[PDB]
Amino acid sequence: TETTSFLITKFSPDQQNLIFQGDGYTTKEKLTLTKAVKNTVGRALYSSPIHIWDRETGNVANFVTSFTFVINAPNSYNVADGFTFFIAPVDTKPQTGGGYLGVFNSAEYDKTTQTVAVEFDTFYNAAWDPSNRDRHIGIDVNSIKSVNTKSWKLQNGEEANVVIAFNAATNVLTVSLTYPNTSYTLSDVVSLKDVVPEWVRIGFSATTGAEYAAHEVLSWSFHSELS
Amino acid sequence: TETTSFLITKFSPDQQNLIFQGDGYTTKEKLTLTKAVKNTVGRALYSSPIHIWDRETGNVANFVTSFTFVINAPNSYNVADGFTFFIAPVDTKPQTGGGYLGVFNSAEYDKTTQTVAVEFDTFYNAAWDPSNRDRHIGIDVNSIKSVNTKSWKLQNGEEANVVIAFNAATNVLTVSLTYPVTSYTLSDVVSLKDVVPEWVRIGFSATTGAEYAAHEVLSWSFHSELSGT
Ligand SMILES: OC[C@H]1O[C@H](Oc2c[nH]c3ccc(Br)c(Cl)c23)[C@@H](O)[C@@H](O)[C@@H]1O
Ligand SMILES: OC[C@H]1O[C@H](Oc2c[nH]c3ccc(Br)c(Cl)c23)[C@@H](O)[C@@H](O)[C@@H]1O
Ligand SMILES: [Ca+2]
Ligand SMILES: [Ca+2]
Ligand SMILES: [Mn+2]
Ligand SMILES: [Mn+2]
Repeated sequence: TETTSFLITKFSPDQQNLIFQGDGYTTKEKLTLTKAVKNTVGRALYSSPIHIWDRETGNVANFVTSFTFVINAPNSYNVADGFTFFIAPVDTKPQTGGGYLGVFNSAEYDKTTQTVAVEFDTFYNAAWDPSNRDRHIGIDVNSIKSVNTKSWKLQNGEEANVVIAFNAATNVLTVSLTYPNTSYTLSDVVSLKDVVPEWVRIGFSATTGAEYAAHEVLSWSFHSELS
Repeated sequence: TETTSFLITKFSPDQQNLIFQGDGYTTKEKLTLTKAVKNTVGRALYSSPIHIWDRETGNVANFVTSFTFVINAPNSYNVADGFTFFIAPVDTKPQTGGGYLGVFNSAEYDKTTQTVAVEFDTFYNAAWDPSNRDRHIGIDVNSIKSVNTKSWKLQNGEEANVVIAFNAATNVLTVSLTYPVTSYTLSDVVSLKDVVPEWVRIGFSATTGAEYAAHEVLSWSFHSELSGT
């Protein structure tokens, strides 16, 4: 058995178990991935590599992460681009900004990205986003074009409680988002061992483009178990 | 409802609803995929594209195929490489030979291959095959390294009756082989709609490598039903 777990109830100014990229930084109880400014990207990774699957045994990890995030849009109707929770190679680095959310580079499947992300997408990108043009939760596998999405009403400035669980027996990745004032779930079968390397880093990403909003994380826990 | 169905109880020398690739051809009322010769490949596809899933609806077809095959190994202990029933893009062509069975090119997941195969694998390839080194039935998804396998004792020269069924309610692919030891069954979830295009061709592949055997099919039926709701 190999397990990794952590809990951050409130971020500190020197959150040394996080790796920051782009504009990500911790400040005043919060993890800020971006401020409400154009054309930016912020990411933060958990410091330790996580052992998500093993090939000798072929086993995959069960894991769960929960976190509370806030999107603060100065202009409530012009919100972009969103935020994600992601699983990527250990040396992951920010990818394209804007509608690509800092985690992918194309709406086509790219095996070299080796990334699974759960996106909370505030801006309709016509080339790939769901044609109903709603903001949406999505599950992304090596592409910005989600393999499954669920429409989602953003509550500007409200705390969103997210739980993301992966069941290694069924390859099922479940997402839930809850506001204090409304609940959304979304699941899909994800063959993690075919997507991400055996070791990964996990983290958050958020971006802005021509439209913008602040993206913040208030707390984060994670637990994986690999038999 | 969109359905594709066909039955061939015995192959004819001019089987025009099959597309042949490599060494495949029909003779003496059988489909021959390879003769007992080294380093070859032979495939046969049903002619018509088959509508296996639909994006607008998200629906996946239920389907069942059943066929009888024979492996005739001149050398009973040195058998290779095996045979498959496969689902692939409409323009599918033979892929790597030998232990790759003419359907895959790697033991790592390859999205672009877009192929599901059910393998009847007679030769232990150390780089990916089950480490007990048994001959084995396998379910292969974009890789020659099966997502799931079941040890299978080959009966040389004997007719093997195969049924492959896909339950679209559960995305469960089930394989059964029966020799009329005597029966083997293997199941796994296959997310077809993530792997193959909406339109597919189905067919058989067989290969030999440094070791060899004849791989033959004696009959084939298929039926898929894709719901429109
Ligand atoms: O922030 C939302 C969007 O901003 C940009 O797209 C544009 C939306 N309106 C525009 C107007 C002009 C120009 Br130039 C651009 Cl790139 C855009 C791009 O960065 C997109 O990737 C992003 O989704
Ligand atoms: O037909 C069975 C096998 O034949 C070849 O592997 C070998 C089996 N015995 C050998 C002996 C020598 C050499 Br060189 C090779 Cl490549 C082989 C290769 O073509 C394998 O891919 C295949 O599974
Ligand atoms: Ca978007
Ligand atoms: Ca083999
Ligand atoms: Mn999206
Ligand atoms: Mn095999």
